[PDB]
Amino acid sequence: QHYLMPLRDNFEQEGIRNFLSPGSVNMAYTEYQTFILEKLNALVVGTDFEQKDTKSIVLATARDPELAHVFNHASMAHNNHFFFDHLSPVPVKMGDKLFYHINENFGSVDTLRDEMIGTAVSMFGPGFVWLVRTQLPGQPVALRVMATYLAGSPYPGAHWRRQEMDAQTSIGSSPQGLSNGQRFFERSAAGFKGNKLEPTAPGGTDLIPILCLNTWEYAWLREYGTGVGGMGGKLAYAQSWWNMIDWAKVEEEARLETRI
Amino acid sequence: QHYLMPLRDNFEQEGIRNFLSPGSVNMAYTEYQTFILEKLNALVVGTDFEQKDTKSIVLATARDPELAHVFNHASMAHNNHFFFDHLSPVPVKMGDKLFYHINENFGSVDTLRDEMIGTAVSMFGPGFVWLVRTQLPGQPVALRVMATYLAGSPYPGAHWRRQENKLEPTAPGGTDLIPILCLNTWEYAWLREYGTGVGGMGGKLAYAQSWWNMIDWAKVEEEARLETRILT
Amino acid sequence: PYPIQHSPPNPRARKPRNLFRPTKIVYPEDELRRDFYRDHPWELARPRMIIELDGKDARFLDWSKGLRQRGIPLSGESVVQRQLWLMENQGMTKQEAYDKARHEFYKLRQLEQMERRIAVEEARMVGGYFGKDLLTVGMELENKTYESWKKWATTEIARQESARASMYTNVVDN
Amino acid sequence: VQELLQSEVTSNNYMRMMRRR
Amino acid sequence: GVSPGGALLRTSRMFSLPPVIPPPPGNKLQMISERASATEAYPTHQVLTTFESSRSRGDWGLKRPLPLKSTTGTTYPMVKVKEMDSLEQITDFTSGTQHGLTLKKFQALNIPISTPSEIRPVQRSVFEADTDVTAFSPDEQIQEAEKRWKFSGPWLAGMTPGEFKEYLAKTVRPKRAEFRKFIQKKIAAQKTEAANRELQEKPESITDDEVTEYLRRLRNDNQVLYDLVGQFLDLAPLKPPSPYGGRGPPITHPSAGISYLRTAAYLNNHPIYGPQKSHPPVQARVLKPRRGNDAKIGVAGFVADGPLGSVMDKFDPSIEGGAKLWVNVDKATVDSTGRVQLTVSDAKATDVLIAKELIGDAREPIFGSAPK
Repeated sequence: QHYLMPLRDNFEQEGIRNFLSPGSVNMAYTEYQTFILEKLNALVVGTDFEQKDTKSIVLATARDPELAHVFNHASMAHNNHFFFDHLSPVPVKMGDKLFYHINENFGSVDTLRDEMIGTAVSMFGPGFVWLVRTQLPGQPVALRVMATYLAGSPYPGAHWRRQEMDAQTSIGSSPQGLSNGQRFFERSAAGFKGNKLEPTAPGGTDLIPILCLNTWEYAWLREYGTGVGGMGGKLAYAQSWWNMIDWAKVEEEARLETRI
Repeated sequence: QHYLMPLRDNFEQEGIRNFLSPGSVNMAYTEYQTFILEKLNALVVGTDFEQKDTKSIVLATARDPELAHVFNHASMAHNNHFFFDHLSPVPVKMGDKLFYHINENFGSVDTLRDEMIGTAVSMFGPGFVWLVRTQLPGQPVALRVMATYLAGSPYPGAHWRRQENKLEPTAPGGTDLIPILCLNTWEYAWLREYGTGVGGMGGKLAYAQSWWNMIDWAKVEEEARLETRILT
Repeated sequence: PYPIQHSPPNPRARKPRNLFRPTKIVYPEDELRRDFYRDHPWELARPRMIIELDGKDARFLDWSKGLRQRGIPLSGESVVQRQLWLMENQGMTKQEAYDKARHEFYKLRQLEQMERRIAVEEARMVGGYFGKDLLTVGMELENKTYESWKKWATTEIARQESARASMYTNVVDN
Repeated sequence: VQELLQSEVTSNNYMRMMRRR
Repeated sequence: GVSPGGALLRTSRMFSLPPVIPPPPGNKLQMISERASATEAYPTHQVLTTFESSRSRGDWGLKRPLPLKSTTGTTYPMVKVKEMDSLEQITDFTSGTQHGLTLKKFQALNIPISTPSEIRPVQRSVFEADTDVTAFSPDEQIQEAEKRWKFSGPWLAGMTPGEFKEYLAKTVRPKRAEFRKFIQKKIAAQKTEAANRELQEKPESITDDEVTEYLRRLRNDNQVLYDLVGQFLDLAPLKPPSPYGGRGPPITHPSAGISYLRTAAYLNNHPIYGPQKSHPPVQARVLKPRRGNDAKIGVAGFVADGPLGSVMDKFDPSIEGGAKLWVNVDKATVDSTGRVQLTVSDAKATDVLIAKELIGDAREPIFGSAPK
């Protein structure tokens, strides 16, 4: 069975100093992750996924429509832990190599900050904001921001459940509506028939999620409240989160090609 | 400028007896609704949507990427108020005229309870579980359970339509729905009071369970319009 | 040797045979399993794994809590064990305990079928596309098989009509 | 109109190969 | 007292395999094929599975590892074991996808099971405490007996003549003495209902002078007696003077385990168009056309008569893969024989195009391109 594993740096016992209270992280990870895993176990208690890790379940049950409910709990457990495995007790100084790559793709360090935070609030829904590393066959290593909805997965192997943008507020009769609508049907039609729209390198090495931001309401509506009048809320949660990003780890997992 | 509407029976000060606490309602409606409205006012000030009511904005600013923000706050502001509007202080009895129709669509009151609650716990996402009435071939008075996903306006006017009154009355394959009851599954309403729900104790399940005992079946019946056998 | 007697031997036999023959293993659940799986025949179509991982699955089965246990899936067996427990500890009858454990089984099976529908519909509202469902995949296979039958019927039909021509005597044409 | 019956002359033939009720 | 080795076997997974249930009862007085047998109405054996790590080795938790030629390659691993070890020192098994995947197909329709009612289509689910009950007590009346579905007595109309004689000479005859006591308990109330009001203005139930006094009075009214004889023999009601007693009681629970949903009174919210009117259509096959009367259609593995309404009229060898038409499943229920009878009704046109839109086969898209 899947059991809850401890956190990175003793957060369950003390919690981050200026980001999340010890009781908030208790309700965010210990009490919730255990709840998801409890539900996950019951779903794969007598299947082949009984001994498979979360990621293996995230990729195996991506396209199958009868196992969609299993993908949610699996990807939710992965995305949740992925978000806590990148924080640190004290802010870390961004690396020189990484600091130079960000400017080449976003102009400045803060330009990326306001983009991720802006995407979180603009999304207005439970999801995850990802900082993916996309590298095509002949293209250099380039970074970009990607947003995923309730239980979306950034990996290419799970493109069937990326859940990048909503359909209720992005598919209409306007010029942008028709375009978005066409892409929606083109994907469903291609995915069903088995045709792939965008070639992907073997091994899913195209996108490598480096950083994540859990915008789910159960993680911040207690520590930062609703946010009446602009004090606290979801906005302040995203801002404070930027201070605890383990930029050292973000650089290691980035694996940027030596170019300087 | 949309102002925070007061609740039915001073739920802000007292709150329901065995469903929610006064503090929970404060964060659920008094604080949250104010957050949505103010953010909605800054987007509709000095425009056609200035004094238009909530339901008119969601239907107008529907399914277009440029007006996604206004639609979100507008729909959430309406659905949220629509949730606390059907709650009663004490458990009210269900009318016989409504108790009869539920038995002809669902077969028992128990089945309805375990479909509405079942649909909520099996959501894995914050939405609204609606109980809409429509007209279907074979049964003029037809009650159905519908679910909305993070923005769903149960009204048909908030969906894509064809033209040729150019815009058609309903969407392709659509139905004409009068929303009667809704359940709010957003963590703002149940996370605090009922907690996470690990191990089965409390949680979203217990929240939906207690909600079933504090439904104002009196208003749930008048909005159904059981007198109009033919709805158009 | 005298093998273990898993059921009381016939006390009336005056000169019994098969004394050194192993006996059949019969438990009280065997009666209940047959009663349940006959009322729910399609419960057998649910694939169930009998391969054991470590054999310690019985160490965490406390049937006083409910049907949902650790390690084992929700199956007709969980209804039998839960039924047997109530029928022994709580002194319930075979029929009463059967109803109780049987009803708890339905409410759990209902939620599992409702998740599949709500999960797919929910995913598509946020731009989630899936692959071929089992319904479409099943029809495509029937097409490939039906075509093969059309060929066989076409070939056989030709043979039969040709046989008739040869069977009839057209030796002399006038 | 014989073209119709000619078509049914083959329909019954194929149906005779459906050795199953 | 049980040994430690025997306590593990009792809780073993292999020991949990249920006994092979009897096949779906067919007409005894009718011919049958000797060698060739097709798929049964409902499964009689348990479908087994393994991990994809062990299937590559043929390990299925059985006596011996199965051959890799006939158990590897397919997507869904399913196997049925008729005998764990036969006289040929082999595990006589067979693929289980015939029934294993038919359950997944049906459950993909999202339709509950309803109680059959003679021909206002009011549908009532099976899973209801009002009807779905097996336990009872002597205070049960005949009105409540119409709600049950599991009677211990047989159905008279269904039993063959020979079977009926054995029932009389093996179950009804030796129950004479016990039946007299049953009336004594009833007459104990016949005396005390004279005291219905003696207190507002039971006896010891042994009186041979009374049980004879009662039945002799019922020879003029045979109806009241039959109702009394059914209670003692647990016979499903036959005469109307309700729970679909025409064809007999179900030899299984009404759901049969195929699907545990209670109602289809929901509106699947389409992503773009919104809440739909009807349920998504399903493509069905055409077997045994009208022109051996009647039409059949294969709907998700099950065989149901065609809709009330062409491809169905005559067989056309020109169509590729056979005649396939879209249709909506309205109502599904289980027959007294154990079969799953689907009351299928032809579907609409626009819905079929709405379904093909997501699948991509829709030649003319309804979104954007559609000007009117």
